[PDB]
Amino acid sequence: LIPPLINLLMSIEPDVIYAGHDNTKPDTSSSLLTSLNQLGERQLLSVVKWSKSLPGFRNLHIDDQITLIQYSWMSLMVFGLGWRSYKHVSGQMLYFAPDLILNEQRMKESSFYSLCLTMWQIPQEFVKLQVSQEEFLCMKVLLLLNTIPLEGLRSQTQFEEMRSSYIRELIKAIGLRQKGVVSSSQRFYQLTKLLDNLHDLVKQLHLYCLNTFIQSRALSVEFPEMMSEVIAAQLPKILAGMVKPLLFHK
Ligand SMILES: CC#C[C@]1(O)CC[C@H]2[C@@H]3CCC4=CC(=O)CCC4=C3[C@@H](c3ccc(N(C)C)cc3)C[C@@]21C
Repeated sequence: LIPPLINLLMSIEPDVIYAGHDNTKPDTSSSLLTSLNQLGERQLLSVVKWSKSLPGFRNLHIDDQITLIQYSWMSLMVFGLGWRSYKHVSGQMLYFAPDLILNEQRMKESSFYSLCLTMWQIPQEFVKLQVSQEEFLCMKVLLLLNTIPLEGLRSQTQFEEMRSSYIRELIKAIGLRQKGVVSSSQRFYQLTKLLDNLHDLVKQLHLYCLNTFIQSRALSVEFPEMMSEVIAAQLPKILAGMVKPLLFHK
């Protein structure tokens, strides 16, 4: 049977979130980017709500909670994007939302095709590894807990304990299907290596995002309130490498 913490994690998953995109008009660079920003805002609010229900998180200092959300939102959103694409469209479209689905042809006409291909890697890897929902749910918590300040957190002890607890839960999630010590240990390496590899992909997304933000007036792209502050609050520092990415492997 499924371990209770994994069961809890499934129960607190956000519901389906819509972009509010107007699909009756043809795509433009500005319209797509704006819908993506609107969806991002909605997904951020959803991440905040999720975090409030996430066992352990509310007991970290409030400053730490804010920092970890500010550090991890891009990772959580692209990982989510990968999951939805894998589950709803067999990994073969980018499933941003039910009203914002980009098949490859739409990607090619997006104006940011290379960015789409970079993002599209994640669901193709989920297809390759056949990631289970239980593994996904645990890995997603670890992404929230995958970067800390250079000086550490205020609730560092509690953070280490919480992070270690979700790593132990990932190991149980793996043990649900992959039986055999060799397979299970290899599976842990592969899934944790995937999380390590996400740091680099996410850096490309952070740069694109920051450039788009700076040039938002010229490009006629709107950035909502919570998006503007999470970017204001940490993106340059993160891009500069003035934080500590946590790696599972050297
Ligand atoms: C085209 C394009 C583009 C981007 O600027 C770069 C990565 C995109 C990100 C991917 C991963 C991603 C997955 C989603 O499901 C929603 C949106 C999303 C984005 C976009 C985004 C926009 C604003 C925010 N805020 C308000 C915090 C969050 C995410 C658009 C992003 C950043």
